[PDB]
Amino acid sequence: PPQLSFGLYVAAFALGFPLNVLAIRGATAHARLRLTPSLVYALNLGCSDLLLTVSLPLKAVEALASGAWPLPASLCPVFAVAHFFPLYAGGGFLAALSAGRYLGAAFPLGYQAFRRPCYSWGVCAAIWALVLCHLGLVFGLEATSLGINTPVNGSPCLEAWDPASAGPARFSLSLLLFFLPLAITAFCYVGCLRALARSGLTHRRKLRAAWVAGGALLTLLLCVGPYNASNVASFLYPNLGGSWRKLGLITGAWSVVLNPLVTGYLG
Amino acid sequence: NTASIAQARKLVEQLKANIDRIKVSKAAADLMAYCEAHAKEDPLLTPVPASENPFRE
Amino acid sequence: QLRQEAEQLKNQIRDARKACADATLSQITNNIDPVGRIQMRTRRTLRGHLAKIYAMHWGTDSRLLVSASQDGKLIIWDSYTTNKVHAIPLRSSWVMTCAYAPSGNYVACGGLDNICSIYNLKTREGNVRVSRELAGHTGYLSCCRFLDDNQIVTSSGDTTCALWDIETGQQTTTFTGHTGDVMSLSLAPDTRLFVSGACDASAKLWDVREGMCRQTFTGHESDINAICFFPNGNAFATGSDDATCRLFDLRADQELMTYSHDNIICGITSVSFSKSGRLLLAGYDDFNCNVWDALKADRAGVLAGHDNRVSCLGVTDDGMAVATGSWDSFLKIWN
Amino acid sequence: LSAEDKAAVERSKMIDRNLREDGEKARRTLRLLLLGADNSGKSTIVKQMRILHTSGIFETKFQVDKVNFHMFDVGGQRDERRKWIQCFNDVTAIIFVVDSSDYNRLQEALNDFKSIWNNRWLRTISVILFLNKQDLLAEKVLAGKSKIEDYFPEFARYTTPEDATPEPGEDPRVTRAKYFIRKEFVDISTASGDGRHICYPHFTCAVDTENARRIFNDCKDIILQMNLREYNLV
Amino acid sequence: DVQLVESGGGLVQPGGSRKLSCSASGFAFSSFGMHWVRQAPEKGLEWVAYISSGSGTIYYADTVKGRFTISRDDPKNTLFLQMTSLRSEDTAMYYCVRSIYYYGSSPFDFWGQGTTLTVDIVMTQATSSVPVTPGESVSISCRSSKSLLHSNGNTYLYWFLQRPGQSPQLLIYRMSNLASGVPDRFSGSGSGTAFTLTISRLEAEDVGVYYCMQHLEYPLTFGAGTKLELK
Ligand SMILES: Cc1cc(OCCCS(C)(=O)=O)cc(C)c1-c1cccc(COc2ccc3c(c2)OC[C@H]3CC(=O)O)c1
Repeated sequence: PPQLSFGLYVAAFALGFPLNVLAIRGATAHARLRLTPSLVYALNLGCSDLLLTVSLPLKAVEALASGAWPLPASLCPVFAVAHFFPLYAGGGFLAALSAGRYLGAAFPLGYQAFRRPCYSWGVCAAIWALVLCHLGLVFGLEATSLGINTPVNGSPCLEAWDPASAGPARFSLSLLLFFLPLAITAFCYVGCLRALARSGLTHRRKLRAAWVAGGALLTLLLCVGPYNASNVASFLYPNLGGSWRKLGLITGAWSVVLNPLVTGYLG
Repeated sequence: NTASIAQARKLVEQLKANIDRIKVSKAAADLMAYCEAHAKEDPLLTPVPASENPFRE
Repeated sequence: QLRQEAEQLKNQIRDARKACADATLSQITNNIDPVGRIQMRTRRTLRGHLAKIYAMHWGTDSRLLVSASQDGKLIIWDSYTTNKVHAIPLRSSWVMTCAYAPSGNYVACGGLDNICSIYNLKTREGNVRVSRELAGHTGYLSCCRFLDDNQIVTSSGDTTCALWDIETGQQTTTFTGHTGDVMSLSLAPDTRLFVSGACDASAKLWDVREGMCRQTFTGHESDINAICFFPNGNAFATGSDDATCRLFDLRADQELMTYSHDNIICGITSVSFSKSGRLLLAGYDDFNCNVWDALKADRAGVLAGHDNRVSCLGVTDDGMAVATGSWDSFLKIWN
Repeated sequence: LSAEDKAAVERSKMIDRNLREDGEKARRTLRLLLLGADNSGKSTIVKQMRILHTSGIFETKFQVDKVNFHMFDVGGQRDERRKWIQCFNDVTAIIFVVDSSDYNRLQEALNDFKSIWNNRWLRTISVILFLNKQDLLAEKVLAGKSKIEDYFPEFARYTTPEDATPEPGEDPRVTRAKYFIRKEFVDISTASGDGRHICYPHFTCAVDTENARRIFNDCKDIILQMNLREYNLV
Repeated sequence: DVQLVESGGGLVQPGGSRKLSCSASGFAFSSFGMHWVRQAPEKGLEWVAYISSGSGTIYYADTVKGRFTISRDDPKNTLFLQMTSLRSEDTAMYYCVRSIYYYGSSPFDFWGQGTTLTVDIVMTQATSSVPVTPGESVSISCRSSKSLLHSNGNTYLYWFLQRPGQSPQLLIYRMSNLASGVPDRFSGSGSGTAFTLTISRLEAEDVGVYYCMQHLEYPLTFGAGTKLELK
């Protein structure tokens, strides 16, 4: 129902917007000294989630319109990159963050000797470039005004894409941008658990560290995971209805309130 | 012990800076007179324009 | 009854000092208008040190600077352009002091090795080699100052100070009388007397010629970390770990002012005056330096921008800038 | 900028390059600090002793699994130590050595450990504790000439925890005394710190040669702790 | 201990090739910039090439640009000069010149013996030769097309004394001070483009040619030289 989607979108905005600003505030406060790579990733997660939060009002108005696109088409395309670019990139980001934890847990001396914030900035820019190219190129290679598909005798926004073209095109980016980072996140997480099991301060602190490190996996599986599962199911079984896919959008958009207080922890 | 004798002799000699003890008001007046006599020279009190500031950016 | 007459003499000291003073410097200087808020701007940030800094010293020409650090290097900076004139490796990486000769020819250093190393900057070979290695102290050196490019004054952790002759290399004079570790020096502008503070809340004024403690000042309650003469040479300021500075007059032989506030609780690591002596700059453990009015004892300014403990402070002879070095391996010049 | 200024800037750049090379080379190694008392056997913790940089302070170098170790000992100073100790505030760990054979000086060792643990500058520095002369303690407790309870009354009212760590199956009184001493030291250590720095107790003899391994493992654990706390995982 | 010995000179043919070697001992050669300086038999000194410290910046004179190569060898402390396509104007004596640059250095303190090889800013001396009487005070002067005073309060003028059959020394550098080992009777002064050097009381060892140098890397031109004859 449109009412349910509108209510959950407005709730997600009303919760994420205050959480993200405090997360950024704390991240900058801690980043005032020594520019820790963990803070480098934390700022990126905060910025990406904030861009999603400022994108939510447009999609909420769209859901209220129930498939229509009240916003002028000139701002339609910039809307997509304003809502889908950080949705996937954040999924990659955690992996890199998790990778760092692995390096800090299995190879302590080497990581301490070889740690430098500029390397984290470089890999952060690399993931930006990868996600931007891999989605922008497939935006224009397959997709009248660009980004708008109009049904016959119906009001006109990326949801009227034919399944034949949208199946492989969506699946290619869904597998590379989510499954590949997910594998790294899982492997680094199990390595981190093993390293903590080797030694730690106290059992309570071992459990606390395990739970804090588990935020990456919890976010990558609980919210973005269902959305990519719907994406791949659409490619595999195009006959499936769009209700599951659209509910995947809600599940993914819940990340802005899910991860900031779990993966961030600086709020 | 000789340490006590040396300490007592040191105190006796320190007493025999009693003549050097000037009135505290006079010392403070001299310090003031110096401060307002040399207050113009230093650049830390009065900021100096960058034309003759060696540390201009 | 030597002990009894010791406290008898210390008791009469109180009577003599009380009879010497009738009022305080605050009443005398109350008529002076306040200096006002002072905002000091950073001009240069001398970077290149890879370890925390303990000591620095300006040059007589007011342009060259020397800095020591745990990295094991003495670095000479051209403060105008933030260059690196010289980088001298050290035999021992533990150094707690450094000195620049008035002629700009020699540089002294020392630390947890009981040896004061003196390097000749200007050589025909074009490099810097160890001119001398003065040894004989039985504790860590805390400070060292060049007198006239041919004799040096040091203080060590064996509760004593010494005056060495560079050519002979032996202790020309030895100053003793301190109970705890001596941690500071200050040569008089005429280089005839010098004060030194120890880890007993006690400063001592010594004559360099006769080699005897002319005067003793007390009044703190913790270790003394810094000391500096007034520009005229008739007074000096002292910093200690009890979060307070104190101004002493040699002739008055008493406290003059106490610079302290409830906000500050941390110790004091360095103390310096201005060219005219109106401003007292003191480095603290609160990651920043404070600037007090000498004749008013109020916080006239705060120098912030260091992200670690401030360990060394120095005002140039011209008085046009003040350089601060902290444990973050960064020297900042302010004016 | 004239020609001479450009040449001076080039000289400064070369000096900077040499400085970075030296700094990374120094960052490669790992540093330590040795603390102890007289006749505590702190000079034989590592079976090989190096006279490198012979001065008022002893400096020793060793290596384990292709990582280096600098160990600094002080013997030329006076009784007071709180002044120069601020120099050793960035070391990886502090090796404390305690002679557990004798009982008169155990209280002095405990007081010294309490002073080091609660020092204002060594707040975040971990301590590796070595209990030297374990065989002498075993002989003393087996002979029974010197009663342990004469100095510590609480030893008599103390029971051994159900932890069968000693594989050789040594005499139960030996294990009780060892665990009592370790319990005292870890109670002094754990009373303050809130997890910023922790102690690693160990038992060593004058004949033991597996001391470098323990120091290496403890340093690895400490670096792991630093990395985990850096990522906000503690 | 400071010694610079040159080798590799002799008879060559036009269009040939030659190598000049400069061996330096007694000082830290790896921290000193080096210069190759030409002096025609009957004309005077002329700059040729400059190699920096650490083999960084390289500067060549306009006449020898594209033909002369200068290289450095720190492990064996040697300076190499490769010369190709020699001409009739390249016959002269070549000197190896030490140099060092920081805030208060003397960048022309030492000169090599040099070897004889046989096959901008104009800096004009006031005179070419003046007679002098021992015991009294003499003065020399020279001018430049452009004022040598810089924006940082430095004027880059250098004074060199060349006694016959002897490698020239450095007397006054930057007008700031007297080089080490120079008796405190020479005085330097002047401003803008015109500078003067005065000797208060000559002796028998002050006979020789006096050159004045401006310090700009590309021109690096000398002066004409006003020799003093004892009379
Ligand atoms: C490439 C481009 C060109 C462009 O030209 C401006 C108009 C010039 S004119 C009038 O002459 O035409 C403007 C923009 C904004 C872009 C752009 C830049 C970056 C990302 C994206 C979208 O990227 C997505 C968005 C959703 C999807 C994309 C790509 O593929 C999948 C699917 C949904 C899904 O994720 O499943 C457009």
